Amino acid sequence: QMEEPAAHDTEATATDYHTTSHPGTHKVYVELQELVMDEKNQELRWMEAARWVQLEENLGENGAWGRPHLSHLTFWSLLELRRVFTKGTVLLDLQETSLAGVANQLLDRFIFEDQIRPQDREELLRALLLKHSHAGELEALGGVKPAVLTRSGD
Amino acid sequence: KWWSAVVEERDAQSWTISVTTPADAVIGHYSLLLQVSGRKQLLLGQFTLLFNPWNREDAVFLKNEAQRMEYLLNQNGLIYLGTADCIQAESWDFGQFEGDVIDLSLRLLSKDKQVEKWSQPVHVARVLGALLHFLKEQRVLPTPQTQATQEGALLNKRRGSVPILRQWLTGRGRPVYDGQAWVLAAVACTVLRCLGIPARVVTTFASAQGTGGRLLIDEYYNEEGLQNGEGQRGRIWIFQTSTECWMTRPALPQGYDGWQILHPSAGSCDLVPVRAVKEGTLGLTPAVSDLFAAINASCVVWKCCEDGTLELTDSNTKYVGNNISTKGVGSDRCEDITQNYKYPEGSLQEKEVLERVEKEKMERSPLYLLLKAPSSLPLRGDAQISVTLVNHSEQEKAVQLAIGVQAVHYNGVLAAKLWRKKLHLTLSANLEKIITIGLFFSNFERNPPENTFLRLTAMATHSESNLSCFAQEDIAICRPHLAIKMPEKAEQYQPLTASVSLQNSLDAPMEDCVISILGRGLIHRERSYRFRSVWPENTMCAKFQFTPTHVGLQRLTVEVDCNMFQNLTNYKSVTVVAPEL
Repeated sequence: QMEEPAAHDTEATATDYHTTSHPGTHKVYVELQELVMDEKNQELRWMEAARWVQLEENLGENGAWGRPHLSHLTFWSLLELRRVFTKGTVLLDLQETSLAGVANQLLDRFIFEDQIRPQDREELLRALLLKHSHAGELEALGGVKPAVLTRSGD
Repeated sequence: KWWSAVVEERDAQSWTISVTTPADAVIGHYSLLLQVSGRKQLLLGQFTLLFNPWNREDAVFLKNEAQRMEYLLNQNGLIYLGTADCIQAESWDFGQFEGDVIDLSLRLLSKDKQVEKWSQPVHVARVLGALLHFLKEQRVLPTPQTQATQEGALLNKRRGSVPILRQWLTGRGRPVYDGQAWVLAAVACTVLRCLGIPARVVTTFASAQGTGGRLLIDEYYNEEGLQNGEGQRGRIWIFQTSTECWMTRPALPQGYDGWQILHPSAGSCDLVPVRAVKEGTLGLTPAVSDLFAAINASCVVWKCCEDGTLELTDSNTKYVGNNISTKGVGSDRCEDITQNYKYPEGSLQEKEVLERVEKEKMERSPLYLLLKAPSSLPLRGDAQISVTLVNHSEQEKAVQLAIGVQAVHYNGVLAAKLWRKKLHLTLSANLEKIITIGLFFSNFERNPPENTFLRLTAMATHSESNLSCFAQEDIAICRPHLAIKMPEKAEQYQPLTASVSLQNSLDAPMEDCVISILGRGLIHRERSYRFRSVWPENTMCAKFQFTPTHVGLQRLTVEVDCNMFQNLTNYKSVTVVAPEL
């Protein structure tokens, strides 16, 4: 009967993909987004929640940014971040310019390394393709609440 | 016709300028500066200038459009290997549109010091050929003498032409060994396509390399039919690769614009028109004679003995430089262009050319046999061969037959001795006799190397006389067929499934079966998987699922490695279209 192969990790041909370009220096602008649910019409959507232009700034419930401050974090953040970064997945120097291709490549790479089950690909791909809102529409959206995905899609 | 700039659209705050460039300018990195009447100059940005076949006023201008698509914008090519009887295509990834290839090529070109001549393709082609030949001579290591089957899978596998160029320029990667020294043509074609000059790699089969300009090749064989000693100055190679570039020659007399063969000399390189090779104008370039010698030359065989005297023998004529082929345009089928290099056999023009060349150069068997052999040998298998003898004399005669089979490299270098057999026959009243014998893979003295071809020699010695008859052939070893099944058309951002099938035709079970898949525009760098042991009876079948992202005509390559064989590759193409709106 039709049986599936088993994955493997190897470093025999890694050196063949080492570029020689000088990356250069650039400043960074970090933006954080999360899945939220808005009470007007019940659909999940990606919403921004913070920014890191010069010092960390947060966004309130009314829709206005708070006060800048230094970036303070917690102990458990470092622990779980290190634990998940130890067995993380990297895709360096990927040649893509669209969100759909990036999502497909990440899902396929996760499938390769047994990060997720084959039947979890569709739901994650559907979840990553929701609309990415902005700060202006918040008053037009009537408020948001955090949400969690489900296999059934509800 | 010169540098100019006209404002096309005017706004309150912005201007739209349309800059024009002359059709004959120096290529390289440029910078644009603006000068105000009072204030100092200010830099606006940087850009790079390249040749284009799309301009009617350019030296390199291609009339056809499909030819432009095949020879300049294509990145997936084919390289043809094997003997003249069986041709095996190998998928090559030129990768001329990588991030750093153009920068490396320009940095390498910047070591010419003849800047003013960078406006003509001849000078660039010459300097690039010479420098690439020098780099190949410096950076190619000889094959290891030790026997190591465990690491043999990593010495002969190729991932394209960009890693080779990077390792040659920087020396921080996997080196290339003597087993694959024909990749220089592929690297040159990659660089030429990167710079914007159309190029293609052709392969000549049964080419007499080595000697420069002579029309004679001297070869010596042992009493048993093997080759005493090692090496020679000019020998017969299995195949030889070369680069061809489409461009136009202004400095030459009228009638030589078109395709030019790049021929480096063991340094300074050069390029010669194909028509010069075909017609025979030996007084136009020093490298015309050497390439002409490589397409139509004659070989002589001398029979060594225990005494040591070289003895001429009656040998069946072997054909040199035939069935030269390259990749077809717009498809995946091979096209033979041997008619562009030599005239058809048995014509008046070819005999006139031969007698003219001979005139120019002069200024400066009672029995016979023939051999029937198969065109290919199954791996770990067997094949039958036949030798027939016919004598013409009133009286009976006894003859001694010696036959040898030995491996040889792709450049005529001997590899190992495998089989020998000697016997006696007696013919009477002029009756022909046929001897058909089988040859097995289990009868070899040792295990043949990875990339070798078998050479079979048969020699019959007459008893009372001294002259002897000789014949020889070359056979390549074939590997099991690797089938790929997948739909031809797919939609963007949608999963696609491909099936890979293999059958074990060997006599021993498979172990450590590992397959790798890759492809540009379909998958990332590469993905590898392991299999279970496969018996000599059963087959191996697998399926994979991925997602195309870029549109157009793509292809994917799969490769199989195991303990019995290594680097068994195959490819399959696909056409992917934009999603439905």
